[PDB]
Amino acid sequence: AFLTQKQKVGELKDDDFEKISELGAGNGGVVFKVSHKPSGLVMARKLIHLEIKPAIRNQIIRELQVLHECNSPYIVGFYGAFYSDGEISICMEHMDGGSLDQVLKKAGRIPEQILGKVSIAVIKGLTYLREKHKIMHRDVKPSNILVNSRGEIKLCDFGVSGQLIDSMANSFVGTRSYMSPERLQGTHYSVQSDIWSMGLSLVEMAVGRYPIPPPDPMAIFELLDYIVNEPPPKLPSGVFSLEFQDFVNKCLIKNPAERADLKQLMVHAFIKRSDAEEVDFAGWLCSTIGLNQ
Amino acid sequence: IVRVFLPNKQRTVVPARCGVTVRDSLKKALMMRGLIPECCAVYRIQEKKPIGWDTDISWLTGEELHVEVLHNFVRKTFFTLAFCDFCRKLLFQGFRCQTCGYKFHQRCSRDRSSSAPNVHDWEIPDGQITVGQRIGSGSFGTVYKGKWHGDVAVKMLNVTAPTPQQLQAFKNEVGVLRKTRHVNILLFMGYSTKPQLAIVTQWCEGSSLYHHLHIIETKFEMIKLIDIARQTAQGMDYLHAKSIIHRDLKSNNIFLHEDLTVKIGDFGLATVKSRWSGSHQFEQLSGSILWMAPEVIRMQDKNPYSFQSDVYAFGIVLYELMTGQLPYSNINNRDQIIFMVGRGYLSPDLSKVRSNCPKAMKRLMAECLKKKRDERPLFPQILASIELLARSLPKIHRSASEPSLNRAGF
Amino acid sequence: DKNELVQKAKLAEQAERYDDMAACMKSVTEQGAELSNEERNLLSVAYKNVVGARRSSWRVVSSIEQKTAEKKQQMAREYREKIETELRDICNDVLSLLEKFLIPNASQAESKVFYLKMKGDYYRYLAEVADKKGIVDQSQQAYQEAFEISKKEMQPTHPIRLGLALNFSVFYYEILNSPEKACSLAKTAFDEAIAELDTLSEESYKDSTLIMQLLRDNLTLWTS
Amino acid sequence: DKNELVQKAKLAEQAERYDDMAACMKSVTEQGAELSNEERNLLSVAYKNVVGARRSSWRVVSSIEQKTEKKQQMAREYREKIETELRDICNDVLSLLEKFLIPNASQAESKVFYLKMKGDYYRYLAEVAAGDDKKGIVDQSQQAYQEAFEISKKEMQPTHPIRLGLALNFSVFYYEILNSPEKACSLAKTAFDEAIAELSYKDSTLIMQLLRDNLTLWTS
Ligand SMILES: CNS(=O)(=O)Nc1nccc(Cc2c(C)c3ccc(Oc4ncccn4)cc3oc2=O)c1F
Ligand SMILES: [Zn+2]
Ligand SMILES: [Zn+2]
Repeated sequence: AFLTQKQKVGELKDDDFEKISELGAGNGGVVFKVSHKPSGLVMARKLIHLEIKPAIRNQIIRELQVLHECNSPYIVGFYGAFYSDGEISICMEHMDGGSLDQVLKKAGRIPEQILGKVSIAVIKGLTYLREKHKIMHRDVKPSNILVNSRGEIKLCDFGVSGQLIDSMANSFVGTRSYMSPERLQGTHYSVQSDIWSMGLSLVEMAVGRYPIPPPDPMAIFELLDYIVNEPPPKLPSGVFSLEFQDFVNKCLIKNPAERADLKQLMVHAFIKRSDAEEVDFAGWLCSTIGLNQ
Repeated sequence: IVRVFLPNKQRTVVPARCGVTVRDSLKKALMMRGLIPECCAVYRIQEKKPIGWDTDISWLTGEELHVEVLHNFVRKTFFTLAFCDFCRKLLFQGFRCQTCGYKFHQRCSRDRSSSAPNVHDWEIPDGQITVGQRIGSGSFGTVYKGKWHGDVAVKMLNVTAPTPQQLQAFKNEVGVLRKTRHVNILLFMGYSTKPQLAIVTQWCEGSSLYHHLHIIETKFEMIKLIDIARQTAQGMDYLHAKSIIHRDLKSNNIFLHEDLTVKIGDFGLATVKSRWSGSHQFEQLSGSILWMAPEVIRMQDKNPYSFQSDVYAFGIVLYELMTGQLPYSNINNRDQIIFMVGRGYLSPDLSKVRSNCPKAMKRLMAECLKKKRDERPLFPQILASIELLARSLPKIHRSASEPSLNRAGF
Repeated sequence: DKNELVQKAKLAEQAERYDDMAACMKSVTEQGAELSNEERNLLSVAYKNVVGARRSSWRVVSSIEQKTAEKKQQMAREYREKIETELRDICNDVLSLLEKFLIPNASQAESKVFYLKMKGDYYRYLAEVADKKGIVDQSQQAYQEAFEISKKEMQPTHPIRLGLALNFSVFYYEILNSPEKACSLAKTAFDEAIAELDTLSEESYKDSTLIMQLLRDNLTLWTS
Repeated sequence: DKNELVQKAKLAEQAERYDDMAACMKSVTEQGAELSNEERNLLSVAYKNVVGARRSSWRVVSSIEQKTEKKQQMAREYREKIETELRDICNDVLSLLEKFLIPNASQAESKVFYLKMKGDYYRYLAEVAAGDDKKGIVDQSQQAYQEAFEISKKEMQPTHPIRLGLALNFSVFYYEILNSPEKACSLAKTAFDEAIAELSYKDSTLIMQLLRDNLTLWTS
């Protein structure tokens, strides 16, 4: 019903693009936007460079084409990537809202009435990734959630190449860490990690404050000491509904034994309560970003 | 059945019995790993609680265990630079292990004393500084190939408008650090501070050690793999005789030319680092995490560096130098490397080292990568044990042979 | 005579004065009598460092020749030969000592194994140094009957057997250049010692273990 | 030929047999020709090892000689065999020094080292010599150092390597032999602080640490 198409594009080379401006300054990669004369449509130019073995680099680019079959209105579509300039050019959809990293830095805070809608999209966008492609996001962070002024919110930057998962793991330094304790303690329990990486990410949206230094900056290593040594943080009450605490606290428990499965995360009343009440998202951003229609 | 792991995560199910200790039972699988049951440690968990070797299997049934490591001494009298390795004195006469190359004094395990050894402004102005092209990146900046009466380099950085008292220290950092005249170090023409702040260096052909050990992978033999441990420790002794911590020891910064001349750059800069977000010395973790000690990853001190944290950055360019891979190259993560390196749970596995690596080094590269800081040797000794077995290589250029007896009496 | 000559080596070993205890152990075994285990190994200990040092030197001396006109190249040639003459004579001293007195008076099995073990080892040093085929062959024989008598008496973890197996393996690769024969016997002696490594004598506990890890170091080097 | 002499030692320089080159450095200057730096360096390194090998052999057997009596008596004649070589080996240089080396010094750094070399070689004899010849040998190095030590100040840098090498040797002579630690510790600091005040570099710094390492021991 959404009618997504990417067949208009042709051959992609640097001489066929003319730059316009920069979307913003990211953490791991820096996001641009460019004009392509044949296609015409604006694109998101994510340039990350890895000085690696060309065979290893070539092994990854061919695997970047599996993004074609991971098509949905929940995950950002893939225009196409290619090797040139010595850098890897992961072109993506140009969505006018950047991500919800700018949104928090501009709007200051995000109300509970919005979190209910976005939690519906991601929990099914993740489900589109697992139950179909047998892989999960592994990078659930707010700045990897592209948004736009068309009333749509979507995910991006999951693990498309197990080689570039590690080939960039020593190039993605960053300063904020939402990784689960199970992914840091020394083993992998991927089935339950992405829930935590979403549970902590939403607290960064509800309150807008990075909770690893508890509310009621730390060194880049010191955050992980909190993450994998002492009990997890929890959302403030009062301005947030108590039944919303029934949702987040089930997504922010260390031990996966007490963690609720994804299926359990749709049998809850609150997740089926958020969609019961509607929210406008066309004029919501246009009244806080200055954009139109 | 009492399953036990091994170094390199290997698995063996030793038999479960009663009355006979783990030592000789485990020794079988242990000794194909070349591990005497007197030197290793095994763990029982009720994190990792060590247990010895005199334990009967009756209490150990159905338990998973790990195997982790924790000397035949001839006499000798040392006729060149030989530094003791139990109190790190200067050694002239004293023991030495036949195979593991580790020398020490019996005294430290009417007496004599020591003696002699067996001898053997000025800132680059703007305009003339020809700003180069796109060159690349790194941990804190970028190279720009300059064109002014020769070959030079230009850098950029991350502090834009510092306080006036910061900039005068910058005139003093160079004064401390422009005096580095050496053969292992490229010349420092100065810097350009009228434009965005820079640190001007030279430019070298070939490439670094990371390119030679992760891209082309033209792995050499010990005649060159110990020369490189020489012409890089020497360039890190002059750098520490006068107390300029490199604090940037990367296999990506050891730029050698023609495969003969070894050059080192991109170091210092405690004013550009230690960002003056106020007027403090708050340093930041910018770059990789392998060439960093546990306490430089931790940053749990205001200034956690040392000349030792330039030695834990030497083992990583040495544990890379022998195997040919890179350390921690199997963990598909970022924050997991940072947590364990900072914590002390995990350290690079020495099983992946080469099969022809000299055992004399196993007591050198393991020190340059120890978890603590009050143990790893300072840089003059690093140039000592690497001069020592740079020429003792023709003596040990063969296969093995039957060694001598004990000759040790206590 | 012997008692003093035992001490004169127990005083020239401690001070790394080898050539004294090379020329005083020769004088305690030409007494014509049997050797107990005490002065037994000191006789091997004495020469091993004496004969080894010039080999340890000739390896270093010849390598510089391998690190290179007509004048500079010549200068190593005379000096390396001067090592050869010094090394040839010291090798022949024990071989003459072994053949004339030691081997015929070898009363016990492992002693008979030991002195034969030296004989091949000693020709091996002449083999590496250096018609020339008689030297390499006689080492092979001296090893061959050394190994053959070794299989019978001693427990199969004895350092002398493994030391021979470790020794005899090196002769296969470094002269004949047949590592597959070397790999198998090194593997065979190593692998066989695994099963027989029951409770073991504390005296040989340290010495046998030191050998075995070297064997794997030969194997793990020989795998490539 | 001078090229042949310098080369022949260098082939045995790393061969771990040091008697052979020590036996050819004597022929280097028994002619009495002028000495450059490197050959003069090769001349020094030889006998320190040969004496050191003998001294290290001298040291250990003395411990057996100091261990105790039927067994211990074997050491004494064995011990006296060592110095008889050691005294002869050292006296070859002293004969060489007092015939072709010392009276042929030319430059500022030439005179200072040989005298310290002469003093230490006397000290090596002073390590073992006894009787009326004990103090006679010890005395002949008192001026040997003193002659050079006063030339070091006026002729060569505070950080020039020989002075630190001379000062370290001059200082150590006071404690172990002369039984005079106070003249030593108060003397190392003078040379210790002289170089650090106005502080080709590796040789310099190792003597520096030895100066501090000896000062700590001398204060123990
Ligand atoms: C940080 N956690 S981690 O799991 O250890 N590491 C990584 N996790 C995820 C990812 C990466 C790296 C990575 C990036 C940066 C990426 C960017 C765009 C992209 O294209 C695209 N197109 C459509 C939809 C969604 N993406 C695919 C991508 O695949 C990747 O693997 C980790 F390096
Ligand atoms: Zn010591
Ligand atoms: Zn050892």
